[PDB]
Amino acid sequence: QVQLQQSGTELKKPGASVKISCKATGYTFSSYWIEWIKQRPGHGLEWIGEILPEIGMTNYNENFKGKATFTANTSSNTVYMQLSSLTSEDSAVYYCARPYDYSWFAYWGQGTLVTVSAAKTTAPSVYPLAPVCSSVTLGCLVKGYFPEPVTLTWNSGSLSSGVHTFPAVLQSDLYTLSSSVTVTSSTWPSQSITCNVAHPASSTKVDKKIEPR
Amino acid sequence: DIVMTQSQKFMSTSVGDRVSVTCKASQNVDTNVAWYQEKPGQSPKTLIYSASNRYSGVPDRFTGSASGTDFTLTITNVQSEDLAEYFCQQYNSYPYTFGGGTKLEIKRADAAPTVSIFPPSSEQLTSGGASVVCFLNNFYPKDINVKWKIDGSERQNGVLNSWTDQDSKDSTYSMSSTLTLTKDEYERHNSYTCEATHKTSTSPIVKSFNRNE
Ligand SMILES: *[C@@H]1O[C@H](CO)[C@@H](O[C@@H]2O[C@H](CO)[C@@H](O)[C@H](O)[C@H]2NC(C)=O)[C@H](O)[C@H]1NC(C)=O
Repeated sequence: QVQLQQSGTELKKPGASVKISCKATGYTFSSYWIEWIKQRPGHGLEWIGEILPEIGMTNYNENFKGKATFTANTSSNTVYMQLSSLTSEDSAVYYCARPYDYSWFAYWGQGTLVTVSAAKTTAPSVYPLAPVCSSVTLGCLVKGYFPEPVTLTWNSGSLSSGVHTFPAVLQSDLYTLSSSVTVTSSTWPSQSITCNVAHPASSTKVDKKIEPR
Repeated sequence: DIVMTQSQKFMSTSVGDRVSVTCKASQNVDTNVAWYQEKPGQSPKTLIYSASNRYSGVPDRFTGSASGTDFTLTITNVQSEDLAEYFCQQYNSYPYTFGGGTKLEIKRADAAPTVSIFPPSSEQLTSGGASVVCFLNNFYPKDINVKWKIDGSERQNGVLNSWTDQDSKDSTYSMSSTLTLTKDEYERHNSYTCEATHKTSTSPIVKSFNRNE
């Protein structure tokens, strides 16, 4: 069966260039155009261009000419897209697609995340957030890590109810993530509630107990 | 270039109902139009092509239609796994273009946000920084706005906002706002209040604290 297999997550300097791969397996690789699609949050889906691996003939969205370069390797059943002079704009998930025959896209790849930033790996600081001094709401702030992700639980993940972990946001080059847990005002301070934060990238694993002020 | 316009970026539906996603082409694309579905953190999937034709591996709830430049994606007996963003694409002329995308959500009764204000941890203050955290939880509909007032004086400077996707279990929304600043200008002032303007309230809901206690 037809399967498109993309390369892995990229993190690059601004000004650098990246090269994404897609291995097409299960069909006659050379007969079919391969499509490149950009998915930016807030920017929807954007068609980058296509390449016909047989002769390596290319069709670029006039948008991306000079930013994107398609190459095909027909011995490896692989298609590459190089993005040059990387910027913040190029941070996105990139898909390759194969059309069913020649137009609308039947088969997609899993995508490639490409993040472009001046940032270097930074372990987060973890701050316990306890109420100002019936039902009770506590929090955990994870400030200034990189790269994504971090993973956060409450009491080793054994408090799953009333929990809100919010998507991280970028501030001053780095990620900031918050979580809130809710319990019955009866159940806390009485029982220990801890927030557990892990950052495999820095090998950070930290536990912070929420204590009364 | 051909502009695919999806008027509705959000659509409020519920299970066992029909929902119609609308797309218009800025020129004649004929019937060369396709529809894709995408769910958070997953590759797109082909639903419809040549505007009315269902691709294999797609539920009977999805159907395409066209009249002139007007293209409709229709979902009947709408289900939870149908909640996703829907894109239309024209393949009529190059470059291929996509609509803006439409996100399905499940409608429910409104709720005022549950709002909590957290002063900077002693940990954070001891490291040299200040962050004031305002949580607005389990509200509806998703649209909401947050103001920060320092001693009554509004501050838009240095606020970090984050939103959860619609809650899959209770179908509400929640967001977090972190007012960040330098410990100096923090220990300079006294009252810290965050106000929330949302649909369910006449008077903005406002949570505050004064520094020392
Ligand atoms: C296309 O892919 C093939 C297969 O990987 C590449 O052949 C490799 O060439 C490198 C360097 O010459 C060798 O180290 C490997 O042993 C080769 N791999 C195989 C499986 O033969 C080839 O280089 C690629 N074509 C181009 C022009 O890059």
